Amino acid sequence: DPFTQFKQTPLPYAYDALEGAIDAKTMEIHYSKHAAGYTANLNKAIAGTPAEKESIENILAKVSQYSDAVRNNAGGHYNHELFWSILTPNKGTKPSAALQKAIDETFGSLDALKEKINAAGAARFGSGWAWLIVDNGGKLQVTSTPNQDNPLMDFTKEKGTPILGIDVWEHAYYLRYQNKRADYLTTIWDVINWEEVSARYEKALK
Amino acid sequence: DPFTQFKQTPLPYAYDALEGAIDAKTMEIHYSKHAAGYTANLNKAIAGTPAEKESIENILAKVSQYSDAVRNNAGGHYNHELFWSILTPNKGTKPSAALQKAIDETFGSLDALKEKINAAGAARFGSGWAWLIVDNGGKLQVTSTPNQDNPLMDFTKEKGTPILGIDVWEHAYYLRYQNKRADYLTTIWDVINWEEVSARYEKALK
Ligand SMILES: [Mn+2]
Ligand SMILES: [Mn+2]
Repeated sequence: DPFTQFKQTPLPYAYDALEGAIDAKTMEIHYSKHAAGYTANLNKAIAGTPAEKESIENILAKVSQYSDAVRNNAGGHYNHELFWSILTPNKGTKPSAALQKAIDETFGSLDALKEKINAAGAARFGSGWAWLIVDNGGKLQVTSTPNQDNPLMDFTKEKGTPILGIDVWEHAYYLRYQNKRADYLTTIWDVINWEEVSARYEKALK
Repeated sequence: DPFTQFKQTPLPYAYDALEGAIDAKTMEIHYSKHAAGYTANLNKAIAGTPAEKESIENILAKVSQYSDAVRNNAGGHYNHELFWSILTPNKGTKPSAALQKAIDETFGSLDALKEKINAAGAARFGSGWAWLIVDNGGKLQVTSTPNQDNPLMDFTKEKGTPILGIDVWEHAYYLRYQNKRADYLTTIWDVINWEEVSARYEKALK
């Protein structure tokens, strides 16, 4: 149906494409059950409200005006859409010159950034997300959020434009890693698409 | 070491005893990794604090006064301890007469209570627990809480003594049920120990 307000973007690789870090069964369920549900429930939650014809970014920026169903599903739809875009089967991507310079000046090195994101992801108690965001004015920051909340939402304390998000809900890693969230975090770097992260950085700075 | 403040209680059944409903691998990881970690981290978090020699119920009743590490791990330890006790491989347990009468007057029947708990468990967005409690007026209530929070904590909205708790963190059901939380909740009734729930109800009323 072309007329639904929000749609999932088709995955740009096969479910088994990310097997260097994420099992195929998880990819299938995570995309076709969890993420699909957020999209469908978002379209239902906004129907008949002032969010009905708003962009996802505008819904998130005003999300406290709306129901909890709008918050949770707007978050879930945005977050998962971003997540698929920042994964790739193509090994060896790296930050753009501009992003690498910013990472090095702000954290010291790519390894230092990864360590900070790993720690943020590990420290998120319960369900949530780890993020790299660009704050207003352009500074990179690492944060985490609960459940499907994100850095675009009006009440989130550390606000900014996400350029990388990593899902630390247990559904994202339990089939392959069970309790070992730290091993998921260490391994997922092998499938992070730094070209997409860099494109999002470029767009955030405009 | 007998002198640690908190210890795990061994299970009253084998890891594989609940296979009608919960896989052996989940039982083992859930007990020996997740729950063991809450107990160990609780002991560390209270050390050198005013919680150090308090009973678990007294730590919970003042939990707003302590660190997140105390809150999250005191809840986690309590909740899991209770959980293992309310599971059994012995089929066909039933509520005591006193508990059955209260269930029937409050909910209508045992099926109606199960439906209410199943709905509370499904509606808990993110990680958490569904509960049957005896409130401060001696009445039964069904609730849910986020993360490792529970009805003994001073900041929980619906306070009371838990007599039954069901874990709806994804680690509790993902290996067998994946996204189908509702199927886990339907099935777990097959291994609920209503004799222990009834014992906890009798104690709460005293
Ligand atoms: Mn997810
Ligand atoms: Mn658990």
